[PDB]
Amino acid sequence: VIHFVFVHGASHGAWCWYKLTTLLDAAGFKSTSVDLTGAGISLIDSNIVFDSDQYNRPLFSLLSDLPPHHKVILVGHSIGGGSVTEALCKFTDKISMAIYLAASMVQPGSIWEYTYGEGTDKPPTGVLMKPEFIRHYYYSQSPLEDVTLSSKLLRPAPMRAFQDLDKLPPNPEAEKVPRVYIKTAKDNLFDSVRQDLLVENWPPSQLYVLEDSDHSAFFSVPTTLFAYLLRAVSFL
Amino acid sequence: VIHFVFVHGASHGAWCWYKLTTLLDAAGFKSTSVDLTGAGISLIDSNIVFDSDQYNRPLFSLLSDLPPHHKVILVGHSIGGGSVTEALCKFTDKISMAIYLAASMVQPGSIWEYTYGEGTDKPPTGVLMKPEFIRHYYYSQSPLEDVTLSSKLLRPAPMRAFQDLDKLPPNPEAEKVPRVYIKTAKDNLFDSVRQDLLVENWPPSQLYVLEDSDHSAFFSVPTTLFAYLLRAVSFL
Amino acid sequence: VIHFVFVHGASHGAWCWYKLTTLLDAAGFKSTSVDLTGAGISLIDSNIVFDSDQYNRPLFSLLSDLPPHHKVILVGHSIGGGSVTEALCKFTDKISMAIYLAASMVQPGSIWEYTYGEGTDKPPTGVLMKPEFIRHYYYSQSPLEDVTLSSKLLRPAPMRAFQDLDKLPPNPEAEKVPRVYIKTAKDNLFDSVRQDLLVENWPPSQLYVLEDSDHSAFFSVPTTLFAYLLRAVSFL
Amino acid sequence: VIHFVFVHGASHGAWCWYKLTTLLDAAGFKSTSVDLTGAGISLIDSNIVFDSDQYNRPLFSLLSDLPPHHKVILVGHSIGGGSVTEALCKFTDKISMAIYLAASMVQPGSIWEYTYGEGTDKPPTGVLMKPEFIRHYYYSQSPLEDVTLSSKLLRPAPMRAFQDLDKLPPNPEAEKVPRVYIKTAKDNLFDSVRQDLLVENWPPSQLYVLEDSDHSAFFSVPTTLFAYLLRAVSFL
Repeated sequence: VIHFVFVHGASHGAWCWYKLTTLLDAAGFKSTSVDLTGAGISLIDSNIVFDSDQYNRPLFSLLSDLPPHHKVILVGHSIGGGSVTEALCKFTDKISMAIYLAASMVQPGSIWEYTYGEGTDKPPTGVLMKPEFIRHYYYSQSPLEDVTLSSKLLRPAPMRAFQDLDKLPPNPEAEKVPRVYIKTAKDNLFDSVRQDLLVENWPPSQLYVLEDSDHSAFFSVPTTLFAYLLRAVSFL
Repeated sequence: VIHFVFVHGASHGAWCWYKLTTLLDAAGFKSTSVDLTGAGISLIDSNIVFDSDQYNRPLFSLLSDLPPHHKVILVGHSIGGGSVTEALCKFTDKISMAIYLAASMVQPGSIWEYTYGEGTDKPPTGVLMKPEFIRHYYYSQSPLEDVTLSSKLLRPAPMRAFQDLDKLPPNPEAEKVPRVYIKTAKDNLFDSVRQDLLVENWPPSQLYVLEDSDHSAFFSVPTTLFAYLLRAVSFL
Repeated sequence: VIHFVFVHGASHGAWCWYKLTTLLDAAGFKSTSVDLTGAGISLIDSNIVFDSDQYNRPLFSLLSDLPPHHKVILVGHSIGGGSVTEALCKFTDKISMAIYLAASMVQPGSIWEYTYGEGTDKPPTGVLMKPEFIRHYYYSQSPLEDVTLSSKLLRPAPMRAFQDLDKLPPNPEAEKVPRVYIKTAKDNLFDSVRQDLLVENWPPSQLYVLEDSDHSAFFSVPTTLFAYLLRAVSFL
Repeated sequence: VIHFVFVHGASHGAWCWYKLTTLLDAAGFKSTSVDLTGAGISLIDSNIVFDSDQYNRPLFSLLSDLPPHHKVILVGHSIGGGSVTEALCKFTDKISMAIYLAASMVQPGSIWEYTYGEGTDKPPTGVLMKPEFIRHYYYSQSPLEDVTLSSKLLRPAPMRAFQDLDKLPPNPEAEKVPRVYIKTAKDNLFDSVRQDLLVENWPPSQLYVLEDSDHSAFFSVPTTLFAYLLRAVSFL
C-alpha cells in the first residue's frame, strides 16, 4: 500500500489537504497530513517557534516512527518544500518519491501583518497575510467557501524558523530519490518565473503543469491534482 | 445590514460554518464565526478551561464591542446553544434573534476519549469522540471530505466548562427575544425526540425541520439551512 | 409554493440548469427546466425550426397548461432572454417576475459552424460554436467536467427562429411585471458594455453582478447565483 | 497514446461519462464517448430503432474509421456490455482491451414506462424507467444534481434492438483479448450476486470491486473508477 505524507506551507495546516486526501483514500491510498509546529491545531504558538528542527518536529517524528521496511511519498506545498527536502536528507531510506507542489525545491548544497513576540526592537516572530489580500494571493482561482474556511484557520507563520530551512550540505544519497515538481500556472504568490527557476536549477524526474491552478491547487483544482499524483505514482 | 453570529458546538470551531456563511455573504448578510476558548485555532488548551465564562469569552467579548445601536442574530449548534442562551441573558439588548440549530435550548430558570490534565485520579478535563465513530455520529449525511476536514480540526472539548452551562436564573427580558429552533431529522447523536422535547418545554417563535440533515447541518444540507435562515429573517 | 421556469440559451438545453435547480429544490422551491424545440433531447432537428413560435412551443405550452391562479418566475439565459420577453408579452397574468441572466432583455417596441439543411445558396438553418472555442467563450470560469459535459450535449441552434425574437409591439401590461438583470462580469462572449446598455435602455427592478461568472453562471458560480435568485424572490 | 472508448447503457448517452473522461484527460489519455442510435443527442427516435446493428452503428462506424494500426480500450456500462462484446468480435484487431462496468459480459457461444410506436396490439417500441424510481435504482449513491441532470437526459431505450445483442457464434480470436470486469457493490439494479455469476461463467483477466458504487459508478465514485482504470491500463 502506497503512503502519502502531506506537508503544508506557511500559515496553513493539515486541514488544507481535505479535498485531496479524501480522493486518494477512495483510490485505496493511505495519506497522512501533518500539522507542523504552530500550524493547524498545534497547541504551540508559532511566535515561540524559532527553530527549523522545532517547526519540522511533527514531520520528523512521523518519519522516525515508520516500521523498518515502510516507505512514503512526501508531498510539500510552497515553503513546505523546504521541510520536504530537509526530511529527504534525514530519512532518505524511507522516502520513495518527493513531490514539490508549487514548492521550494532547492538542491542540498545550494500587505503582511507582523507579530513581535519579543518586542518591537527585535525582528518579528510571526507573519500573516492581511485578510483583505488572502483571496488574490492564495485562493484566486478557488471556491469562495474555501476562502471563508481559510480565513478561520490561517495562523501566523514562524518567521524565525524559515531562516534555517534549506541550509543543507550536499547529499549524494538524496539525489537518487526521484523528485516530481508540479507547477501552478495562475499562481499570484509564487510567480511562474520563480517556479521555472527552481526546476532549471535542479531538474526533477517528472514535471506537471496545472494550467488552471492558483497557489492553492488543493482547493482550486483538486481532481486534476489528484490525477497527476496517481500518474506520478504509476512511475513508482 | 443584518449581522449573524455563529457559535459552534463541542470539539468544533468557527471553521465548521464555512459553507453556510459564504452563502449568506452572497445574500447580503454579514456573518461572524467565533472560536470559543480551546476550540478552532484558539491558542489556549481546552484542558485548562474549567469554567463556562472562560469558554465563552470570545463570544462575550464580541457582543460587548458592538456599537450602541447594533444588534445581531445568534445561531448556536449543539452544546453551543448553551453559550447562546447565556449570551442571550448577559447581552439581551444586543440580540435581535437567537437561533438553535439542533442545539440545547433551555429556558433560564430550569466511543469517547478522555483527557486527564489533572492526573488520572481527578475527573477528566477534556473529551473527544474517537476517530472511528465521527462519521456515523457527527457526519452521517455529510460529504466525506468534510469528515476528513473535521478529523484534522476536532479538538478535545472542555468537559468541566459544560457542567456550568444553562444554570441561569429566570430572565423575563430574555424571554422577549424571538427564538427559532431548527431540528435535524437524521441526527445520530442528538436524537429527534429529545429535540422535540426541548421545543415543547420552551416553545420558540418558529420551528423548522431539516428532513435530510445529520448532526452537522452546515456540511450535510448547507443550502437548505441557508434557505431556512432567510425565512426566519423575513420575520425580523 | 414559488415556481421557477428555466429557459436556456442558444445550443443548450434543460440539462444546463442541473446544478441550480438541485439547490432550489432543496430550498423548497419548485423548478421546471424546458427543452426548447431542437434543443436538449428534443426529437426535432433544429435545422427545421424556422419559427419563433415553433422554437418556443415547449415553453408556451407549459405556460398555457398552468392552473388559473398559479404564477411562475421566468429565468432566461443568453438568447433565451428573448423568449422570456416574448412569453412576458403573451402570458403576463402568469408571470410574477422575469429574470434575465446574461440574457437579451429588450423592451417590447424596440468561429461558428453553420449547417445548410436547405443547400449552400439558401441562408443557413443551424449555427453551432466550434469545439475548440466553447471553453473560452462559454465556460471560461467553469469546471472542466462541465465543458466535457457540454461538448456531448450542445446542438446547433435554429438561426431562422432567432430573427423573429424581440420583434414585439409595445406592451404596457408587461411593463408592470418586475424584472431583474444579472450581469456576468467575466463573460468572454457577452461583453460588459453590451450588458450595461441593455440595463441603461430598459432599467430593471433589480441589478445583480456576479463578479466571478463567465457566460455560464449556472456552471461556474451556481451557489452564488442560487443566492441571488432567492434575494430577487425576497422582493415579490 | 492510449485511447478509451466509452459505451453507455440503456437510456443513457455519452453525457453520463462526463466526470470520468475529464479525469482520464488529466492522466493524459484520449477518450471518446459515443451516443448509440436513439440515445443522448441522436436525432433518431429510438422507437424506430428495431435493429441491433442500427443501434450499434455510431460505435461500429467509429471503430471502422480507426487508422490501420490504432487500437482502443472498450469500456461498456450495463447493457452496453453487449455492444462491447459484439464490437469485440467484429473488430477484434482494433481492440487492445474490453472493460465491463456493471455490464453484461457473455461469452460468444452462449416500474418501467413503455411506448407503443406501432399501436397497443404490437409489442412496445420503447422502454424508460419511471421518474420516481431513477434515484433508487440508477443513482442510489450519486449526487442529487446528477439525478437532476439524468432526469432531463434519459431517453426511452429501443427494446427491439436489445433482443439481438450478444447472439454471437464462438470467437477464439476474441478470447485472446484481455477483459476486465468492474463490479458495483451497492447496485440496486444489477444485484451483487448476478454480477459474480458473469465472472464465474466467463473469467476475466482482472476483477475490480467498487465497494461504494451504485449502478452509476461514473456519477457516484468517479475518482475510484478512474483509479481502477489506471490499474487496468497498467496491465498494458
